Amino acid sequence: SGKLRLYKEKLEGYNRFYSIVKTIKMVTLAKYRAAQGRIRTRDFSLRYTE
Amino acid sequence: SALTMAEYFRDVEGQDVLLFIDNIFRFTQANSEVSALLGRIPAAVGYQPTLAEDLGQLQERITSTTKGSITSVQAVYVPADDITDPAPATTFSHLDATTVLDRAVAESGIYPAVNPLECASRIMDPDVIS
Amino acid sequence: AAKKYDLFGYEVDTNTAPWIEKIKKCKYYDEAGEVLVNMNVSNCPPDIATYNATLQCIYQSPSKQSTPVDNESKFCAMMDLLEEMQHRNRLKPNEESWTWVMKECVKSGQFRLGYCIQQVMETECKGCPADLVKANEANAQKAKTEGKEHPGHLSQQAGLFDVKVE
Amino acid sequence: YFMNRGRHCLCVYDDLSKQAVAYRQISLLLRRPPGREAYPGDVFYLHSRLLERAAMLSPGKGGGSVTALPIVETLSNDVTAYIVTNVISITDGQIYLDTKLFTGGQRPAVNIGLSVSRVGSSAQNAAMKGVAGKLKGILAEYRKLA
Repeated sequence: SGKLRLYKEKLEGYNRFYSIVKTIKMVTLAKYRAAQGRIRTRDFSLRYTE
Repeated sequence: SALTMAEYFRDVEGQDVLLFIDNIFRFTQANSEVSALLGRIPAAVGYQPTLAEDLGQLQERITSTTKGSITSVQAVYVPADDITDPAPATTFSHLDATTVLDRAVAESGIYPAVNPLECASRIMDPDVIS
Repeated sequence: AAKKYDLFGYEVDTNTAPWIEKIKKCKYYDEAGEVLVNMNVSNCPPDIATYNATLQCIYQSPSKQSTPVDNESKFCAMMDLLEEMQHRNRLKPNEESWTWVMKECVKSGQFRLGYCIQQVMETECKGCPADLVKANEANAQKAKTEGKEHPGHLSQQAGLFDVKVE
Repeated sequence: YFMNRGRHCLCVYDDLSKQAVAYRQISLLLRRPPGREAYPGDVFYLHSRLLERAAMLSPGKGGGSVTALPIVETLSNDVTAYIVTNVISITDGQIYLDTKLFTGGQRPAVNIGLSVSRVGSSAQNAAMKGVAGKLKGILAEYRKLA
């Protein structure tokens, strides 16, 4: 019925929102993994800057 | 009665007559108003069980024949903007073209408020149109 | 000689000689197909000999029916029968069936199908008959000389915008 | 008639929804006990006895067959309706058409995720079977990546 379809489309919109957020999660996780190497390469440039 | 007039103009004369109706839903509503009194149990949403046949007879009478032609345009009311209602659901199958209107589109200032995605037409084939 | 039990263990009638005789006596191979249907109804499953007799009836028959039928092909009918026999009955075709198919291809003049059947016979059976191979080669050479090696519109040259896609 | 005579038939129905409506109308006019959506309790039995008549007869019975392709319409993708649920449960698989894909241009608009064939790959030809064995996985991977 009308209310049933209202709730159904609300659920579908929430599912779409979840999928989009999952995609951006994957993107940001890829970027984080790419940039994580800075840890092993940092903390040895600003020695005399101190 | 109006359909009988059009049928006469179609057969006894041989014209291409236009037939505008506003609104068909009132026919089904009126029949439902009296179904129970006649002694017929309500079927669904409160509509009378004989809705399908009652509407189909009239829709079939509304058609183009060999003698003449009838171009019919019928307004259809969708209660609470709920297209799943049995009367519109039955009406969908007795038409060549359907134009669906959206309250959201109307609110957005677009007039006519037409949803092409839900709209349809039979002659949308390359053989008929360019 | 030995009983054969059906899917559910019920026996079947292995006496198919009367049906083979009926097939040989038929005129149009559609009648032979009807006979096979009757055998299936009567629980007398066709055997390799029955299928070969059906193929012979197809080869020797005038046409599919008394009245012409558009796009009829004895080769297609026999290939369908072979598929039904091998896949839906678990029966390996014998050399007789392939020889009948090659004879039909030669009679029709389909040299390409003759080549394919020759390759199939060489692969599975013990080679293809020399007479049939020579007849197929002669038909191919005749077509080449007459100019019917390939269709015409295919040879016709068409550009990107010239192809008249209907 | 053909099935019992060792031949193969294809019965198409368009559509069971209106048949159900007609049966409901008849029952309500005849004062029979209704049920969900006012469809009496015999609707499921009606559809079951209509569809079970489609079968693949055994070799000893003639070898004939009947294939059933009933058609059903869902309102705004309301697949939970009584008739749709009954028919889906009865049938040996479904082919789902999607309005989104139909408008997008995929014609036919089959939605593979919502479409299934309980029979499986046993009904495919050998070459088609082998091709599909890889095609199905390829499509699954493409969907997962998309």
